[PDB]
Amino acid sequence: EFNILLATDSYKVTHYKQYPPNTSKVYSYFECREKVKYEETVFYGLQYILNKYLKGKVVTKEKIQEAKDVYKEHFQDDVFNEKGWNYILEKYDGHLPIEIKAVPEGFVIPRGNVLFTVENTDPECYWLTNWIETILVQSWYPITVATNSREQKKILAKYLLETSGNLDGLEYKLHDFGYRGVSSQETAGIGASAHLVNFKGTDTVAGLALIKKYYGTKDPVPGYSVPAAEHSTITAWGKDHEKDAFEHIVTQFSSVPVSVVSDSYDIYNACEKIWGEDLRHLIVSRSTQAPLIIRPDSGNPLDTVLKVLEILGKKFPVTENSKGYKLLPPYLRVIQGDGVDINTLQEIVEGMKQKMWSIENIAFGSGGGLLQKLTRDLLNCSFKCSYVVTNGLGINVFKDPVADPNKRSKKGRLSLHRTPAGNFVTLEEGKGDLEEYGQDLLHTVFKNGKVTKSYSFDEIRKNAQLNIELEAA
Amino acid sequence: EFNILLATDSYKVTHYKQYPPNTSKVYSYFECREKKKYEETVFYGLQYILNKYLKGKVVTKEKIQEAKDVYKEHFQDDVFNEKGWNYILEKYDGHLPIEIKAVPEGFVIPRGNVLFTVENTDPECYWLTNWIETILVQSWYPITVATNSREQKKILAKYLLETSGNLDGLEYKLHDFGYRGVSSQETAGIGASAHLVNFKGTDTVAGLALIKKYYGTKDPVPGYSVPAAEHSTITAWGKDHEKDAFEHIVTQFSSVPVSVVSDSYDIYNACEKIWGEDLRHLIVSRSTQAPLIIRPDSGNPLDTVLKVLEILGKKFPVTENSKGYKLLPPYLRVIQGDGVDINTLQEIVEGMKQKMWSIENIAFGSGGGLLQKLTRDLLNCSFKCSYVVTNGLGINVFKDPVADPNKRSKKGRLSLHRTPAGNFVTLEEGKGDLEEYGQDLLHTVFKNGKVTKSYSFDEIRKNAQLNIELEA
Ligand SMILES: O=C(NCc1ccc(S(=O)(=O)c2cc(F)cc(F)c2)cc1)c1ccc2n(cc[n+]2[C@@H]2O[C@H](COP(=O)(O)O)[C@@H](O)[C@H]2O)c1
Ligand SMILES: O=C(NCc1ccc(S(=O)(=O)c2cc(F)cc(F)c2)cc1)c1ccc2n(cc[n+]2[C@@H]2O[C@H](COP(=O)(O)O)[C@@H](O)[C@H]2O)c1
Repeated sequence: EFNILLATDSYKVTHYKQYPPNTSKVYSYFECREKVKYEETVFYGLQYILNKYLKGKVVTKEKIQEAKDVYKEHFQDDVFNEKGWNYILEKYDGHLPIEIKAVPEGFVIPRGNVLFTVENTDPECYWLTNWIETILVQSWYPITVATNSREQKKILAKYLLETSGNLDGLEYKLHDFGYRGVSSQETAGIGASAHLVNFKGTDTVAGLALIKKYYGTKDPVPGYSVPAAEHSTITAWGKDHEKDAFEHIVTQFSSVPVSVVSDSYDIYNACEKIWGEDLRHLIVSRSTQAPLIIRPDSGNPLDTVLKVLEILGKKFPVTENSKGYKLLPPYLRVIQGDGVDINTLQEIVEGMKQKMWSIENIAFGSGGGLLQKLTRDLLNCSFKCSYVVTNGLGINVFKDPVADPNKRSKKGRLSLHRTPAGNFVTLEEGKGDLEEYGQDLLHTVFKNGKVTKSYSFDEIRKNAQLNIELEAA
Repeated sequence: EFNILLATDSYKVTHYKQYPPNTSKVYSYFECREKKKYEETVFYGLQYILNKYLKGKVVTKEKIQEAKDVYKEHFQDDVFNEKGWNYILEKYDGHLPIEIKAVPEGFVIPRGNVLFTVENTDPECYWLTNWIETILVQSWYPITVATNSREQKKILAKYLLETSGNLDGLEYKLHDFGYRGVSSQETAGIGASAHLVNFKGTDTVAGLALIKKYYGTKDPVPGYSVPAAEHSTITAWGKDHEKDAFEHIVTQFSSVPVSVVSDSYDIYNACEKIWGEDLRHLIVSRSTQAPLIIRPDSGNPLDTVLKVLEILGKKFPVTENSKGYKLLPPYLRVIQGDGVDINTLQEIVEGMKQKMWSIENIAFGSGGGLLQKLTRDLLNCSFKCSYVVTNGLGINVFKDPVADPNKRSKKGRLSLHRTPAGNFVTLEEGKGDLEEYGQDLLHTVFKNGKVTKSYSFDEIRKNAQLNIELEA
């Protein structure tokens, strides 16, 4: 079972002895520190953490003894604060005397603003604020996934709108393929859930259950998929029977959408001779609601897509849409599910545009690019102390490294407000109390072991919408 | 609870309908595919997955119904294979009719070799082999962490030996700082455990319980740490009182090693004036078993390390070792715990050598670089079907994309052998049965819901040792 006493960086076990004597308050905040890309971030994921790890009775006698025994060997010494944790158990029935204020999940906030704050509600538990820094900082991941996913939606929206004149099917244009390419099962659920803030297509099943448990949707599920082959279901038929494989598969799924990887041996042959000639009759007979979706999976992502499109364009009846862009017949589509990240996604859609192909024709699948190739330094997600009370006196604290002004932290009690022009501003040094910027936009989401405010997955999605989607009014 | 029926890529739910009819076996393998540097990989992590996710009764009535309900909505259709899963429940009491063979954990294997294979043991469960591809492929992570950590140990070993003449304290030269920088709690435990295959220093506590539960060590714990400050424990004293913070901290931990971040306001002032003059008397009196370990945390990693060393070298008595490199007094050391990955680690030690500073002086902490900034395509960890039996006839199968020969897969039944020169070779097309190449190095680790062979963390560490360590 999880033990919050064992869920922090080792050195933090020793920090209680390091604060100035008579410290009664430690106050800390989390921001996506400012540095041309990623100017605004989607705040998402804290609610998961609060519910799974921080709420209720997270301290027991058994957990204290367990931590005590581990740390004695781990430090080769008795530095573990047994007394502090026993106080929490006895005084608060194992509930954390902590208050956390945060912006609503789904909110899109410019870099450099306070996103959440943490402070102890009991003087005895001054040391507790930064004990849970490590676990709270992991919110960087759902935040970064949601933001990076949304940034890709922006690109897709722009090119779909330009090449087709609408945003139909936008929420199915970037599909989650990252299940095998992430570092764990838990990461898979968290990351997939973060992607679903922006899209509805996912193969990472783990995301569904997490959303249902911690967030909730009106609909039965937040994400969807359709049948598709893998290399094993093609190659198993033997190299000489790839056509037999294709025919069986499209026949088994004749009335629903089906995607078929076509690069096991020769993508260009499979498109031109097998799909385009041998099995063409089984494709042109398919309903608009059940297209064949051809998936290339190798080579240069842009070059392969362009060639595949030129091939299908010569074997199938291509139309020209109202914007002048070429469109495959509605029973035929393409998905590129290899080598896709935010950079290559941009290169492909731009390349398609230059060759007069509508983005209607294509969908994208992304795995490691979507869920694994992200770090905490992408958005500079950072947790710092800004305010302490020692000897009854409030002190505004901060770091300001001489060789890196970018690592400067904010001072004093923080608050988030609207500016007269409708933008966000973070106020420091308790200045929010002056009431010149209206009310603090942060909400208390956690206090004394209880989750005091939460958001449905439907509300989060609403909060995270694009302006171009909002401009459908 | 965890549901194996819900722990696969969505489209795999539909694969049981796509295999050739009359298919009784699907046989797949895992490799770190060679690319036209990481020429060898540490195999570690499978045993965790086997025990946590695959063993025992992993199928129940409720789990089948739950998946049926989820997939009906997820697909807007009834594609879920309720029959197949029910068969496993009734015939084998929810145990997976699967056999997995694997190279022993800790083993260091060149790229392009089979590391494990998976196959079904019951004809009806042909579809099951690749159902569990997704969960098994995630072993790429501890493999890649263990491998990348080991390569960094090679670099540290090389420079430590060259500048000091020995490898003393090597296993404490790269400390795990990655807990806050990883994507989740589970990843934290997995990654920290992989790093501990090569080193003994970690602040990612989660790794310790994972090792104890799934692997085991003779010693109480596999990893260690010492007291250290963070920015909050310094800054809380107020800007004008950094010295008070430093003094109080080194005094609290006078008898044990202590590390103190010194760049809150001005790293160069702190070393030359505060540590180097104001509090110098509290440093020079410390035991060799309890040094102060100064930590910079900003600026160019190499440039700051060099300047700090240059500062400390002129405020403290520096000796010159037998190899000619400069050495701080035993009560004073440095740890660089910011901006460290395998690339910058190389640049830092090389830079130190240029300036005649021994690697004895320095330790490294690595966080995101150690545990997060890694991907599956670093080693090209891949899982492919190589052999099936249809109509009673086994056929060798494989992919070979025209535009990327690097993605070509291996054919037929595989085995791993020692070459006459003592290296490694993977035999394809069942050629291992000819027995010209000694015994298959893969062992059955999993069969029919049971873990059949396990390894202690001690064995794994022994297996993954450096050659240069074996040379001593
Ligand atoms: O097809 C796959 N799923 C089914 C599927 C079919 C079509 C669409 S659609 O056209 O969006 C669409 C959606 C819709 F809701 C409704 C619709 F009508 C259509 C969505 C989904 C499928 C395919 C492949 C796949 N995978 C999961 C991992 N993989 C491979 O594994 C590797 C992982 O990637 P990385 O190496 O980068 O980490 C990579 O090679 C990658 O190809 C899944
Ligand atoms: O000191 C820290 N721990 C205690 C400690 C003290 C000394 C040594 S030693 O000299 O190896 C040594 C070892 C030994 F076994 C025995 C000995 F005698 C000596 C090891 C360990 C410490 C410090 C910092 C720290 N952290 C955990 C995250 N962090 C920060 O958080 C951030 C995470 O990094 P990324 O952004 O790259 O992801 C980064 O700013 C990073 O500095 C931990």
